[PDB]
Amino acid sequence: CPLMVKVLDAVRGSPAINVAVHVFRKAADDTWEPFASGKTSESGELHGLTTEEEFVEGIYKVEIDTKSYWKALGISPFHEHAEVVFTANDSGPRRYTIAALLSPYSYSTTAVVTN
Amino acid sequence: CPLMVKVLDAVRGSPAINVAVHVFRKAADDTWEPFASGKTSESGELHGLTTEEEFVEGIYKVEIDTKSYWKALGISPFHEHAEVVFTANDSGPRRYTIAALLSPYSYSTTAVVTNP
Amino acid sequence: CPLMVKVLDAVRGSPAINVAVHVFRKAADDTWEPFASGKTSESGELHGLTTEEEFVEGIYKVEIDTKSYWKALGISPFHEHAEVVFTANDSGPRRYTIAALLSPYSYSTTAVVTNP
Amino acid sequence: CPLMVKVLDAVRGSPAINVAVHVFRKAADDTWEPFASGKTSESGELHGLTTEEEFVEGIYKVEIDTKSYWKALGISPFHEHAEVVFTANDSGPRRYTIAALLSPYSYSTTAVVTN
Ligand SMILES: O=C(O)COc1nc(Cl)c(Cl)cc1Cl
Ligand SMILES: O=C(O)COc1nc(Cl)c(Cl)cc1Cl
Ligand code: NA
Ligand code: NA
Repeated sequence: CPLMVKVLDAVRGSPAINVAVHVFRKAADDTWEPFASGKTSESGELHGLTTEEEFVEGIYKVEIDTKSYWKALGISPFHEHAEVVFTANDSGPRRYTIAALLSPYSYSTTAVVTN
Repeated sequence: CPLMVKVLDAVRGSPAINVAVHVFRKAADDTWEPFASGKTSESGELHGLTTEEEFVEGIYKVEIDTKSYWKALGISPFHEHAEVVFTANDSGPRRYTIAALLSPYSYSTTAVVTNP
Repeated sequence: CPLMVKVLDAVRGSPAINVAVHVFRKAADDTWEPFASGKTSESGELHGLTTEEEFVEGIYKVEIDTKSYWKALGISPFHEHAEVVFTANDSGPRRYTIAALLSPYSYSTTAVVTNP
Repeated sequence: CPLMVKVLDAVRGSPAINVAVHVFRKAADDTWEPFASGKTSESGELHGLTTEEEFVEGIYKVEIDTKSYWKALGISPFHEHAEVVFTANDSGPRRYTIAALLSPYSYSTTAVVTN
């Protein structure tokens, strides 16, 4: 799979488990088209979102439903969600990992692109 | 000044200067309506986006145009921009600072919320 | 004020107030010599640690006592403290802001370095 | 292994490869005793540092030689190294992952403690 998402919890020092993730692809009319989605596993990871065939070049948005995650833990959060927007490029290494570290009023995201 | 944006550059250890910022507010029809925009100063700070009267309850999106920043410095970054989406003022007026720390393949964002 | 420390709380979305900070400087015998200390104010900022005359070339360690901060708030955190170690002023005097963003099991730190 | 270290590079969007990592344990006389060390793999990870038998409760310091990493890439860095100092506690989950995300003038570190 060319696209993986990993989510960590900075308050509990744990993977962020059962977090909803939605992936969108920018369509020609400039709107966001549903592309793939799922929920992070017990390791905070979401595998199997797409295939090499389907993951063509383009602009993609990964939406991490952080607000629901914190609410389920009884913790009051700031953001509605975390959004990661990037261009997939065939020249570059082949595999994309979108990692996010979550706190109630902050998040960090990085991209690990490898061959 | 109930909304301020601050942007730092993690590669240079400096304020991120001349970063374009667009603010949107979700409308009744659930689309993103333009609300305010500006560019960060020499200190990396963007003041004067809105007023207490204008900055009503709602869901706001702060778009930080990180790609245009890195590309103006001769660098090809990963993200198109950084998007910070939050409900504001739903327990009354607050002051929000949206801070962001930028690297070519990563960014952090945090919010400081104070009661005037 | 060539050295300033700023600390934010990522759980509350607020400045991290009353955070103890200890600064050390590596001595000729390669031990850490106490250099300055203080506590962050209501803004999360610690000013007045040192002077331009006193803040000479060297390797400095800024210890931020994150554990005592979280424990004073009734929380059991992971780290003992956050340590920021850097060479300073080796191309002449600079102004350093050491910023840190704190969560119970995580912290970020960045440096803003400017030329007076 | 109860202790793993992972290092990522925020400038290149890649694992931080061949980074030296030194682990120390605080001794009774308040000095730092060498405990384990190694270099991150091609995945940015350092496995096999210690064993359950040796990793007793105590205060540990993980030192990541970030300055040498950046110099080898021709990039001018700020920090001498990144230090992560924490108490190992037997009540807690058993496995500790110390993760660090590196930029030239900034770094983030988080702890993932799982069972
Ligand atoms: O630095 C500021 O004044 C506010 O923004 C920030 N604050 C901290 Cl503590 C970090 Cl690590 C990064 C940023 Cl961008
Ligand atoms: O830890 C991973 O496996 C990848 O994701 C991450 N990696 C690092 Cl280094 C930090 Cl500090 C945070 C995250 Cl979310
Ligand atoms: Na309300
Ligand atoms: Na010199």
